[PDB]
Amino acid sequence: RVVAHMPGDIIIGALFSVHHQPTVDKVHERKCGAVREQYGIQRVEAMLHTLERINSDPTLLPNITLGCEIRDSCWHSAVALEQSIEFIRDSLISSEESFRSKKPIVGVIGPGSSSVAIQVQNLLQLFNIPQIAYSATSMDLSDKTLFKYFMRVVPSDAQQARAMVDIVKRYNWTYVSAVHTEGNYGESGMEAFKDMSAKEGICIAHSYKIYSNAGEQSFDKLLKKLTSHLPKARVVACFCEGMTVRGLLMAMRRLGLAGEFLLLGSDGWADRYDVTDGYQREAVGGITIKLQSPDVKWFDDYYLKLRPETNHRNPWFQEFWQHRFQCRLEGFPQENSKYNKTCNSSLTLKTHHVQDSKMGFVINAIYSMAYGLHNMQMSLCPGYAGLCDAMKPIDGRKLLESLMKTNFTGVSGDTILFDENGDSPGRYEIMNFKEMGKDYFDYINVGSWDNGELKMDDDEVWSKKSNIIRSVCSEPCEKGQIKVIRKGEVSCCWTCTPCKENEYVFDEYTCKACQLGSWPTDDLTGCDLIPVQYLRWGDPEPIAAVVFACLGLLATLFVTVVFIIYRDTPVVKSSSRELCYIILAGICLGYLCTFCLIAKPKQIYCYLQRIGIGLSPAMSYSALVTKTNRIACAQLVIAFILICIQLGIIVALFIMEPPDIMHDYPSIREVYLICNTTNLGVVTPLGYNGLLILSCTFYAFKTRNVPANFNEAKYIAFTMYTTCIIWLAFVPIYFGSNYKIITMCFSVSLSATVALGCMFVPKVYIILAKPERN
Amino acid sequence: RVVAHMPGDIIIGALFSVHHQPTVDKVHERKCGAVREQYGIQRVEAMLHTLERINSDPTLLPNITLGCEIRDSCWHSAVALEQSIEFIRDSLISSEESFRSKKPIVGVIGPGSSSVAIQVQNLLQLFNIPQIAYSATSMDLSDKTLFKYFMRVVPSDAQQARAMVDIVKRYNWTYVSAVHTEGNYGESGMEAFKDMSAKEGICIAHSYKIYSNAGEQSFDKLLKKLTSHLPKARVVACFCEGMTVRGLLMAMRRLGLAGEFLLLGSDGWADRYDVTDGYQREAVGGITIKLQSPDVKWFDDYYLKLRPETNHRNPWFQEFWQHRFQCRLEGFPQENSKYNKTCNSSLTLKTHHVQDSKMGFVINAIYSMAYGLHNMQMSLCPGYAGLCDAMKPIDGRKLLESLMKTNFTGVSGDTILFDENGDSPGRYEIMNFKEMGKDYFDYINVGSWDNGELKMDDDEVWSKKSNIIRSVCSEPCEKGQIKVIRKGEVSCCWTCTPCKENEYVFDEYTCKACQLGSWPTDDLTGCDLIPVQYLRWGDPEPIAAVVFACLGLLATLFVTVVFIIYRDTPVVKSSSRELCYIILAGICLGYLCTFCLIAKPKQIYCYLQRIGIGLSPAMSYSALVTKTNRIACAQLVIAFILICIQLGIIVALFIMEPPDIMHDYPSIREVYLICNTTNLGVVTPLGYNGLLILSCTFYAFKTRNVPANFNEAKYIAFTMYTTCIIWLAFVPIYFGSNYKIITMCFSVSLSATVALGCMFVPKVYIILAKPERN
Ligand SMILES: *[C@@H]1O[C@H](CO)[C@@H](O)[C@H](O)[C@H]1NC(C)=O
Ligand SMILES: *[C@@H]1O[C@H](CO)[C@@H](O)[C@H](O)[C@H]1NC(C)=O
Ligand SMILES: *[C@@H]1O[C@H](CO)[C@@H](O)[C@H](O)[C@H]1NC(C)=O
Ligand SMILES: *[C@@H]1O[C@H](CO)[C@@H](O)[C@H](O)[C@H]1NC(C)=O
Repeated sequence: RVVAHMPGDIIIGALFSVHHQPTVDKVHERKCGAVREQYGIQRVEAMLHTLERINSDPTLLPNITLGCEIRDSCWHSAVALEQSIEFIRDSLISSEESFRSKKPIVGVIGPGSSSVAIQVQNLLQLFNIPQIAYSATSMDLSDKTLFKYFMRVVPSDAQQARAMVDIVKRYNWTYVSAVHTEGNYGESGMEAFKDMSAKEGICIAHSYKIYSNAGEQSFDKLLKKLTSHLPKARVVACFCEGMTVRGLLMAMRRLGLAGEFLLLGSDGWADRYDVTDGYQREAVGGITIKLQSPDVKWFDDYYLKLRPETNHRNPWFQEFWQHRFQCRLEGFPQENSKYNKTCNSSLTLKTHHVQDSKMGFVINAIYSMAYGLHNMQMSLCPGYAGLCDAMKPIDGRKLLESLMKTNFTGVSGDTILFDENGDSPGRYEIMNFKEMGKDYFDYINVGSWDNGELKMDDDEVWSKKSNIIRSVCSEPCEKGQIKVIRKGEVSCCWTCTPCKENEYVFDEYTCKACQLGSWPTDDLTGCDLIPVQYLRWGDPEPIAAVVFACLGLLATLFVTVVFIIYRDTPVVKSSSRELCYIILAGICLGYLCTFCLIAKPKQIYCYLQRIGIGLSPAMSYSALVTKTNRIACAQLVIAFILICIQLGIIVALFIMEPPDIMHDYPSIREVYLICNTTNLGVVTPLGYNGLLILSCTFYAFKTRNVPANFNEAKYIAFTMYTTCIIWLAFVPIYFGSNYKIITMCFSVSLSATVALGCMFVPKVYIILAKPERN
Repeated sequence: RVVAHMPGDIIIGALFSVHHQPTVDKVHERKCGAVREQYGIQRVEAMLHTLERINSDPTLLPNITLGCEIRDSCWHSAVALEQSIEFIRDSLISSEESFRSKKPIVGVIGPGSSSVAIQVQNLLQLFNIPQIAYSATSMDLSDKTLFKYFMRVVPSDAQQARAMVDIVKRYNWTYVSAVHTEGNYGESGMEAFKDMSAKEGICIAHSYKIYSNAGEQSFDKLLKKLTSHLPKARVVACFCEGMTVRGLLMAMRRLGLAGEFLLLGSDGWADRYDVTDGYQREAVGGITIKLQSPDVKWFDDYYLKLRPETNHRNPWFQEFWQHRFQCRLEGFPQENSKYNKTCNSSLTLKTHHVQDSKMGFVINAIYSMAYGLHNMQMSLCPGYAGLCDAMKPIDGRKLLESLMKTNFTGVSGDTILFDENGDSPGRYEIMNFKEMGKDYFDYINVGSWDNGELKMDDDEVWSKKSNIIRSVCSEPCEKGQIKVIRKGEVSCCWTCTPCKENEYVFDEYTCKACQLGSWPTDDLTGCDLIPVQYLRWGDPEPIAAVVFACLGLLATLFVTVVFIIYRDTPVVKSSSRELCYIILAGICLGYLCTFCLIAKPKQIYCYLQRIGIGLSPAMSYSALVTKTNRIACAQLVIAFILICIQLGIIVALFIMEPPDIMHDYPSIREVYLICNTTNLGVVTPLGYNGLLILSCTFYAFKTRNVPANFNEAKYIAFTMYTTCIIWLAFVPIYFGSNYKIITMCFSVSLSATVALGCMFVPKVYIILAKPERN
């Protein structure tokens, strides 16, 4: 086993993926693969020069030299576990005390794979050793109930899903499709995405849990299933890997459905143009995310000046010079005979210098542990250059307490701050694969994201407002009368359903209905009451009844001259001078019933309208049948008792029925203004009227041969044969249409006008028209 | 560091609590405590002699020597973790390859504490090393989703709670109280107990989460809160430790409430008479549980023959001889000067030989790994004495597969079988602290439990059937009429609520009600229909109507002699000979209405009863008013038309009302048998009868001065003044009580009998009684 070592006071180890992973036949022999350049030796020399800088910077840890013990991880779980066993036994022999030098391992950094770091944490919890990673992105590692000693200077995939939710939230897109690859990277990220999409109502058609190496027929079936949701969903969010997006683009070329689907993605194709290699006509318009990766000139100047004759601190730098430049440095102690060519002295290092994209994150973690130890020194050893007895030795409980509450500016100047879950906030970059002038598109920048701060250039993409259409299931309905209704599939496939004419829009998926006599406004906001009728205007239908009542009241005073002044003429002396007066008064009240009925409906006017309908034919017929019965001192008594019968009947009716003003409801849009007119109160005086008129007809048919009072009985019979038709035809016309005022003002005045013009007008025809018997 | 080592082919380590646990000032210096005799060196020598026996037994692993590497655990988590780091680096240097001997650690046994084994498993999962414990009882360790490489030859606390549920289930106890101490032993066991008690409806008053070192005032408050549930709950189940039970007994002595509470417990006071030390008057009757602990003579014979001059294999046996017998063996290499006295040569070892109670479980785990390796040898190296290339090397995946499906007989002969959770089933012992003849009680055996097999001696405890009363909230209710009802607190505090007289017991907490005309049986099982009345017996109330109808039918033929035979006498020649015949026929039908009404209600009999009630006074009165009107060829026509009027009326009634047989419901317990008798069908013939009788009375009052037919009109008027009272008083008596058959059979026959005896009997009084005008 090899180790790169730095001496010092506090030694902080690391696990870097120097070699490639071993195969299935090397899991027991631990034969690691070839040396990985970017993830490996670059991070090693970066940590070496970073601790050389931190030992040379007296701002933090002034009289404390921070050494290191760099051991390989080989990208595999078991080898990293073996080197962590080496770390912990070095810590234990330092605690207890050939190679008697002690080295208490305090912290350790790495490795890259989250599937390996999740194994390393289960070893490091037991030993009070905190560990800060730089490439683990799995969100289950945030659970410090299980993973207490795991901290990250990188954001999780949950904050990738957060930004993927936020960019859709900014673009007002609701019914979208989203796929994800199999594994802990895809599944957890899609779970966080669908958990945060429900906070904005963003619908998901169907998640397609595809595999990392699915077949071309399987990818074509997934593309057909995605097209089955089109055109209702256009944006496809793939929290997935780069080979997933490459297989989807292979399916888009093999299906020929390019230029339609919008492909949102995670950092699997962040700068990976090899995913869109040769697929630039199909990949256009896609939006991905990427961590901010600034290039640090510190490691550049510290790394381009390295030579194998100088860099003897790294025990595999000479092997890296041997294998990576494919030459045989025979003077080097790592002189391998596998390379046939020799190493020239002018063989430079600046050729193809492409450093790690995650280079700044390693230095961020190193400075995180550095300022954590500086906070420990400032908290426990106040005003001291080195370390006092409170830091002799150092366990990880108060070290975790110090690292949890740290804050500084990194190599990018980023304010590195740790939450309660021990995670740095996300600071991403947003790009587009927009087409250039020629047929060569690139991942061009369209802005960035930082913890909610979503700086975007909407004018950059589509070059206008003519974007991809809003991926939504239901359009917004016509909110004046039509309302939405859920079908039962998603929260955005609403159905534009109109509501009733008496139902206003109250809820977003329901209409409340107005009550009887109420109907909504023009915006379906509330309700409005329909107005009622005053029933007194120049309306041509009741004005005939008004003119007819005026003619009756004029004819009353026309008749009233030739017997009140002529009260001594023997034509009227033999006639009944009180009974005909009572009959004329009843006819006058029957004329006044027209004015009492066609008026304003009030608490007194309805009672004054309803008191006369029973009485005015009754007192007109009572004196008539009283005079008819005698065909010697009860002449004003029998008719008075017959009037008092109907008086008692109408008083007993009005005791049971108080005067009320109701509203007739012929429909939902018409509200009238009626009185307290019940069927009992209609029929009960009609029964007494029918009892009077049949007895009067039976008496007139018997006494129709009385010539007295200048043919009085003939005129009586001629009046009664007309009234027996009128008071019989009154019933169906009143019980038919809604003319309960109009027919009432017509027919009662008509009956009184007949009882005038066929009884009293022929009685004065031999008086006024014939002045011989005035 | 020290280690006890056995050479061999397959080396299986162990972690035994040899020393006592270090203090708070020795967690960094690892200064372990004094040597623990029972849990420590006894288990060490047991494993040494057990592997010596297994190497000498050619039944399993014939040409394989099973060595060991015994390292201390010191009862503390960190020291056991350090020695496990030593184990895994020994495994790694054996995998890779001064002291160049390799030793691949395959399995490891222990330690005792579950709180330490839960730390050791998080280290051993990462390395494919299975581990079998012998004292860990925590039930969260059964979760092999998290704890895949942890197996037990001991049952969990869940199977303690299972037996504590089962003994209560056998004793039919429902509303009990249960307390538990704080910690993972008490809390998980109480959670499993309350989870399994809900499978039997066993109520729990309130769990009292007390602490291990609660105050005496706190224990008195807990005792008062437990007495607050008394006497409704008597048995107290304490899945707790021994100091908990000792504190509860201190509270019982300080409160003086002894001799009442039943104390069920776990193995915290299994053989711990120090809990009940001096508390034997208060602790009587309590039931605890204990694992079966047989004494193995193998370790006895292998351990009593040990000497420090011989046992040089154990590197701390000489220190155990130094400290445990408090003498200074100066010739021994562990000659400590702390002991002033010297070691005699006759100083024996058999004095106070009290071995471990869990001694057999260690040997069970050793034989479990032995037969697992034997199953591996039989599965991978068939017919081979040693090990083939399939067992070179050996990881723990297929070793776990072999250990999961093992079965053998242990040192006690117990069939050790592992479930899907990797746990041995429980095989307990049940004891009681029953009083002896003197005042010295002991933990006497009352049976055992083995995976459901609950062998108990009920005659042993209480010496009779007079036991502790069943701890229940509600007694079983009187199930004849009274039903239970839940109050809303527990599933056993039911309230004995009676139900209605028409409601039968259907549910255990609800009564279903019978319908109208139905009422339950004597056991409230279903419903029963009430019988109806036939209304024809020797009942004294309708038999008067029957005798009266017979007298009427006799008087009909009494009258029918003196005018049918005497059809030429001029007394009856001037009288109406057809009209009086029609009247007599109507009286005969009115007499027949009594027989038609008081009969069996059928579809024809109800119609025949209801056809005559309208017709029989109508045809009797029609000829009467027809003869009365003439006071010349329509004499049989006018009365016929008046009969046909009522005929048409009753046909129009029976068209609207078909003949139906209904059931009168005067109450919920009485169902009668009536016909289709509606109020319309009652009033409508009564109106025609009233129209007839008033016209007949008005005609008789005018024609009461007609002396013809030997004073006929006087008898007519005298009949009519009686019928005007009868047919007017018929209405309230019929509209009052439930005599709709009785009054109908009375009054119609009474009216016909009056119309006979005041009209025709005086008409024949001058015929039969006076034979001069026969
Ligand atoms: C919703 O997002 C679209 C994105 O193109 C934008 O044009 C529109 O103005 C947004 N709606 C509102 C109300 O801002
Ligand atoms: C880190 O953040 C906290 C709160 O956000 C602030 O009080 C502190 O000053 C910051 N650290 C530095 C070095 O500014
Ligand atoms: C428990 O209940 C069963 C059910 O009837 C009964 O047979 C048994 O005798 C009961 N046991 C005791 C101890 O009451
Ligand atoms: C162990 O149990 C299984 C099933 O219960 C049985 O088939 C097997 O024979 C048993 N082992 C022995 C040694 O009897």
